[PDB]
Amino acid sequence: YTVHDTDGKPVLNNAGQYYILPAKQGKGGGLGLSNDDDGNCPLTVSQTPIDLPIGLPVRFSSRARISHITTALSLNIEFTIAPACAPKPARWRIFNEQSSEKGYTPVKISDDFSSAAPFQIKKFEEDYKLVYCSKSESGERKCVDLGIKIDNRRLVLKEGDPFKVKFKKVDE
Amino acid sequence: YTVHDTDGKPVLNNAGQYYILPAKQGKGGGLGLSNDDDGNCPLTVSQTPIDLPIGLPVRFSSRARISHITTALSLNIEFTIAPACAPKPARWRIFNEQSSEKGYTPVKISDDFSSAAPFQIKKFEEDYKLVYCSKSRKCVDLGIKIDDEKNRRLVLKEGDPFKVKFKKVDE
Repeated sequence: YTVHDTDGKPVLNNAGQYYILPAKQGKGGGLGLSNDDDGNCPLTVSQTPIDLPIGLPVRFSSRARISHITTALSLNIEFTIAPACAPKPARWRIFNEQSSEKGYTPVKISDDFSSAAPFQIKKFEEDYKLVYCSKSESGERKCVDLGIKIDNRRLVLKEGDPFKVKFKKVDE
Repeated sequence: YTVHDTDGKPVLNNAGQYYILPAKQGKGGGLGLSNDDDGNCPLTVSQTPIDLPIGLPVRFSSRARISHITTALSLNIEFTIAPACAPKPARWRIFNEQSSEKGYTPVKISDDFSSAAPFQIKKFEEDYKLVYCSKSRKCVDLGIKIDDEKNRRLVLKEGDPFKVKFKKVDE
């Protein structure tokens, strides 16, 4: 499946800017950055509060020799607008020393740069979900749904409970 | 010995692209870049903490312009894809400092010129290792040191070479 934005247009590969918005009416807005145990810089991918429903734009990047993204691609995801304190690129990652169990680890931004592209977009009813695919210390490949932890509500690995998302195009 | 990739085919000299992968799985992914005291840009050659059989693509280049990489060749190694902030070329070279507390001598990327090609690939068990040969020349195994921190940095580590294999990037 080609991933479509809220205007029905294919989502670009390695170009343009998109908000990741909740697909369902809930207690927060689009994904942004907050400071969750990060020190001097907000590095944690989090829902914005409902009074500021727009977070930060992202760019989706795949090795795939195509101009648009499908639900088949391995992706990296980076915020295209980020605080000046933050690493470049502001690339999404999880911090877990190849743990066999990966759930409720928050998605953070990091410098770490490779062609390993652990995120994928999957269909979820009328809209989409995000998943994170990797192997553990045990060798097993798992793709785990990304969901919301309520505790700015954090984007975390959450196998039973995907955060339903849609994609709003900012710019090309 | 000619160096062979994961398919069994000789590694190309001066052409083609490879991932440098751990021969052992479960201990992180292929070699790419991380920020180890590098400021705003990941400059330090490190295993990706994502356990996937993928790294950042590397090109092997030697002044001797034969078709294949052997264990006798003096080599430059550079990442062919790097972050926007990285030096171009993203050429691998040994950093001239050990961190005061963390210690070890990491491989970093730099656009610095060298008269000498410092790397070699040598056989190691059933697969291979990377060694760094520094002209004042003496060759030292490159191994992985995990910091606190959990960056899996490629560093000088004579006893303890990081066993690697080479996956061709067309696939």
